[PDB]
Amino acid sequence: AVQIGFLLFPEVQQLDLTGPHDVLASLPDVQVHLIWKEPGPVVASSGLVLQATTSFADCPPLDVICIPGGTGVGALMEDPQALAFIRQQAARARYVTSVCTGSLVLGAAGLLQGKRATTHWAYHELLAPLGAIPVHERVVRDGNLLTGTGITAGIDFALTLAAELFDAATAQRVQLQLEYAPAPPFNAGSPDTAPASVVQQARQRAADSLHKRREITLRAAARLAA
Amino acid sequence: AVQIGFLLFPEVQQLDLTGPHDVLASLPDVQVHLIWKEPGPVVASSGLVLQATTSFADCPPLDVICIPGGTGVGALMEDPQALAFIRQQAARARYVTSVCTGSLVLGAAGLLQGKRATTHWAYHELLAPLGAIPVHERVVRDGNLLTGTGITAGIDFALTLAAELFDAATAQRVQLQLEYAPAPPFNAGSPDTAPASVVQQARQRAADSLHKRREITLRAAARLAA
Repeated sequence: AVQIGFLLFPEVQQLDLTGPHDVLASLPDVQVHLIWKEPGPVVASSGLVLQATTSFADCPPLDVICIPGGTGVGALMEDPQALAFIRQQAARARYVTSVCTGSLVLGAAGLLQGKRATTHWAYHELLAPLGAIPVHERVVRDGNLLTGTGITAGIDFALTLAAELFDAATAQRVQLQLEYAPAPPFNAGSPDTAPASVVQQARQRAADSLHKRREITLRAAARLAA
Repeated sequence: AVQIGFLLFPEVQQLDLTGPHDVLASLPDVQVHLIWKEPGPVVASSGLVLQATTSFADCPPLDVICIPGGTGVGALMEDPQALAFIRQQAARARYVTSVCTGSLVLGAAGLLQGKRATTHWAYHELLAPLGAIPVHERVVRDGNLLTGTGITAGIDFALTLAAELFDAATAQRVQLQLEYAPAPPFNAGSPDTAPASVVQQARQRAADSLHKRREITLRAAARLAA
């Protein structure tokens, strides 16, 4: 059975995780884990309560690891237990993946040094201090590393993983079974397509978080420099 | 505060619910409820454990009600307590919505009689016996009823709801904050675009479920005829 693991942490953006989870859990001969320091409840940033299924110590060796984003990323970037677990699993995983600001956690773990990567548009300036080559594309692959932008990036890249782990017909069948054919009613999902007034509002609302994450990123980078 | 409620039932397809939940929970002055017979754990069809936040009896009057789909729809189509709750809330709700096979629950509750509606492609033949006018479109509106197809239909129609409950700029801001701009790597999300061999495999895998749901639908229709 292919072993797929998602990191589940307090203040996660739950859709970053629950999207790819439901897609990948539809595949045959896959076991999906929700990993935290111990099994039990973990509260997402919206208040939705999820349940971790395994601890770091009990998690099997993973074929795919996926790091979601969310408000809670800031704490995770300075959590030595979580970062050590990610490094351990990434050493042998076939795919190391992240959604949105989850790539900042990969960066804090040292796994983006010299690698092309993306992250959420409002935090993109934090990639270079973590050693990455920043790329403004929705899905960026570099070897076995996949980083994606958008709350549903993991749905799309889960179909790519399905095709590579199994075959294209299997990925197509899952897509059809889920009737997955999105059609957003607005075209404001990128700072390059949204109205300038909307971009301003979104930037202003992220400013305090960006300021705090600049400070955290510099401390994380100092640890990588040691 | 706008009151938004999702029905959370055993064997729900969790992404049908968790997608719109995360979008709508991003809006100001919204309270989101996960409703079942009592608060506590409810297991989705993948094994993911969610937590209902309120009972039928304690749920406030809702402005938006949303019925997700999943394997568990068959039991819900003959659950008189759940159907009565849906009818009660639908009487005063500004929007009555469903994702995928959730529209079959609205049908069993009598809320599709004479109404245009859609559902998952493999179960679409079950709409007419429930009194609906079947429509093969991804989102179908009839008055205050919205039915959508696809595991992520609720993400897209949540942006429409945001624009109507608030304004277009608010919906655009949420879309940008979530960097929501999907781009599936395959084009097999409809029986009209997938390869014929894939459609066959998907149809065969749904056949037992369709057979069981034909039986349930006929009993539900008999209750509506009384």
